[PDB]
Amino acid sequence: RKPPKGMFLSQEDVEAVSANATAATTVLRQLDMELVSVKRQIQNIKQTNSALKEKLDGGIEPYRLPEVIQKCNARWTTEEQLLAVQAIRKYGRDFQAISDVIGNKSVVQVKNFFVNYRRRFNIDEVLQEWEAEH
Amino acid sequence: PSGVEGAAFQSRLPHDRMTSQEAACFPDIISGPQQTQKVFLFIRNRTLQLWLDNPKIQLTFEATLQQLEAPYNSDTVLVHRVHSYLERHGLINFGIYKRIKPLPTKKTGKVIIIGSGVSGLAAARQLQSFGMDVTLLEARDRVGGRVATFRKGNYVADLGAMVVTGLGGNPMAVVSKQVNMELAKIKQKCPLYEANGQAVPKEKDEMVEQEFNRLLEATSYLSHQLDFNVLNNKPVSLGQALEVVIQLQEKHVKDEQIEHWKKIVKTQEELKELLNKMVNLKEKIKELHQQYKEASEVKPPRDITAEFLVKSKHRDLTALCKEYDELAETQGKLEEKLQELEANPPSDVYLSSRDRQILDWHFANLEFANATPLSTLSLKHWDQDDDFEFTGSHLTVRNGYSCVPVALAEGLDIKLNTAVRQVRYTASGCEVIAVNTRSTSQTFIYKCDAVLCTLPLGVLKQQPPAVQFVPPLPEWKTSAVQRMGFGNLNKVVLCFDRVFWDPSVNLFGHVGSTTASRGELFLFWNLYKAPILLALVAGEAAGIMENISDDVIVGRCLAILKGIFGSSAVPQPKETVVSRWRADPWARGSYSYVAAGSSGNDYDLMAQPITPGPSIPGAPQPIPRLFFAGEHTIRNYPATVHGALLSGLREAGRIADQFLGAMYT
Ligand SMILES: Cc1cc2c(cc1C)N1[C@H](O)C[C@H](c3ccccc3)[C@]13C(=O)NC(=O)N=C3N2C[C@H](O)[C@H](O)[C@H](O)COP(=O)(O)OP(=O)(O)OC[C@H]1O[C@@H](n2cnc3c(N)ncnc32)[C@H](O)[C@@H]1O
Repeated sequence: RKPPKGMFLSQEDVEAVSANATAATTVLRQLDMELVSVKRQIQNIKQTNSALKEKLDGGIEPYRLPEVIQKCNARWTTEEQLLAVQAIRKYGRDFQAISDVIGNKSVVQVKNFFVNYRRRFNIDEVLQEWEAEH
Repeated sequence: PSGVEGAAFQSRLPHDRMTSQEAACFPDIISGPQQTQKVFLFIRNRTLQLWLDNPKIQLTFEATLQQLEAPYNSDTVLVHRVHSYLERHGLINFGIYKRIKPLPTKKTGKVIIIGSGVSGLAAARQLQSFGMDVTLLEARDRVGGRVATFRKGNYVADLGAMVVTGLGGNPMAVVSKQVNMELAKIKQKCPLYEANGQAVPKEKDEMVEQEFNRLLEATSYLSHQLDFNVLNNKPVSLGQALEVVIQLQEKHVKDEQIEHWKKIVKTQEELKELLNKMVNLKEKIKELHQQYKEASEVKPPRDITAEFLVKSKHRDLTALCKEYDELAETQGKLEEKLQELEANPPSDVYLSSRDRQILDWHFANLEFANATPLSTLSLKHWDQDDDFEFTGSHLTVRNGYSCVPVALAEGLDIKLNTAVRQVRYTASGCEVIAVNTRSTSQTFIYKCDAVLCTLPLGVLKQQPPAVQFVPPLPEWKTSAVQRMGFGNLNKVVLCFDRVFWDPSVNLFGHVGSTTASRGELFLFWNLYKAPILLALVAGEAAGIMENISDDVIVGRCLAILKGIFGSSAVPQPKETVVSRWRADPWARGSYSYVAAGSSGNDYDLMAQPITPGPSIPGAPQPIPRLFFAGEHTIRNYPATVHGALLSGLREAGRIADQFLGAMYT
């Protein structure tokens, strides 16, 4: 009830090949043509990808900046608070971004700032301002 | 199988069960208690064993009862009934053996047998043994018909039958003990040589053969499971099925090549999208770097808005740099994924030009066995007789197969050079009109009670007919004759003075250039004592080569051999013989095959006797008068010598039963 292991036979394929005296040749020819159609399509995209790879020569090395690793301070200086306010205005709720902008404040210290200086720094207004422009 | 069970197996009978034939003669036993059936089976099996252990002497009823132990030897009538049944059906006391009870001088009934081939000879010996007057009419100047052996000096080579197929269950095993048959095993090692003359390496030989078997197995699936047996109102042939399977395999090779590319283009397009993303990201990174630089130019001290920038741009540039690295990481994965696919293509072709040529040899070999092009074979029934094959290795008659018929002809009334022209059968008897083949004007009339026709199917197929039947044969008989296939195959005997071939090799093949000529001298046999090489012509080539002269045929044979063993190693043959079975008026082909549109039932129809109408209107239903034997009349063993032999035994029993009565029933 099974063809030999590796052999391929199906009711659909048998009917399609024995439909007429030239169906067998027609089926094989249409598959042969479809192979050339895909082979030339490969070299076409291979040429397209090769050109795009040249536009990436050098990578992003001349645009790489060194990492300014500084000690994480617990106290907030006037300047640091002002950096936060503008970060909240530009990033919204992305605590990670805000923290990276300041440099010396952890992700938790940022969240604490949101609650501690909520009223005084009109964070409610700043947050809705960000929503109006994303 | 051993003991009494071996005897049943050697007689093609089940040891633990009664056959339909036995049921008909012993209805009282098969319908009765199980115990009685076992008593019958034992007596039957033992009697067979006694005859088989010593087939050179007649096994009489008295001798059988004498060698039986209690309680089986108590019922003397049951033993007699079993013994007579076996004798009448030729299961015991057949062939050539020493007669203990000399043939009674007074004969009963007259029988004319047409043809003195194996089927005709077997039946004649039996009919004579039963006490009937038997005369054989043979057209040729010799006996054996399709068992023809070329003999000149020490050169011996068969032009007709040559192979005995296994001894387990074969009636030829008994014959080989009665006749001086020099049987030799056939070494199955067959090296192949391409058109150029160079051998085919083991790797290719095994790969193609495995594929050949896989292709045949596939056609079976296509027949039994997919029911692809009729196409355009025509029965499907083995060739058509094979063609379809090959084409579908070529199709798969191509549905896999396409798939493998299509996987490349999909990944290739994934690279396109990723590269476009990377290029545009590199642009934004270039832009932000310039903005950061301009912002950094604003020297400290500076207001917090200027300080927000720079730091804000630093963060944005760092974030976008991470994105590029992750995208470049994906580029490396896709790039190598494409290198893997490009290094792992599927198969380019199903079978190369070289592969197809070697495959064509295997098809030619199959065309040889069936003595017909594969496009004529019935897909559904070409292998209907496979379940009845004998166990054991195939052998060859080293002293020529003709020893069998010549031996079976001893003591028989055979009229050679007598070509039957007309067969007349009526309610009161039969008359056969025959002529002298040397001088056609001389006419002979033979009157008889019954006629056993063993004419080859090819002769029966003749149009206009060579042998006229009066009255004409019924439509059911003629339609079978027309449906049944009668193939052809020829042999070229090459006699040399020295051995230039491999002596340890029994046979080697020649791979033809095209599919059309695949069966043209594709196989060479080395089985005889004297330095003889036998070439085979099969398939579509068989019929065509018959119109080609001997000289040209021998030339091609030498050309092939020269290309294999060396141009100087092959000397001009001292003797050459070429068979032409199709042109032969007394054969009109080699043997029957299951043609498309036919079935195993046609063989049964060929075996059915003909009963003439009454001479006087209102007279009782007459006796069957015309009987048929021959290879084409035995469904389970056609196209063989054993089959012919067995068909003769069948008719002899049927005729005797009809004209001498059956006391055992
Ligand atoms: C021609 C031929 C035949 C074979 C073979 C090769 C050739 C070239 N070989 C091949 O090598 C392969 C084939 C084979 C091999 C392995 C397994 C199965 C088969 C083989 C073979 O070796 N082994 C075998 O068992 N049978 C073969 N055979 C087939 C057997 O030889 C036959 O099946 C068997 O011998 C036929 O016996 P038969 O009694 O049924 O038919 P004939 O022997 O033709 O008898 C008819 C007689 O009527 C006569 N006749 C014709 N018209 C007449 C007329 N008008 N009046 C009077 N007589 C007439 C004919 O002259 C002839 O004597």
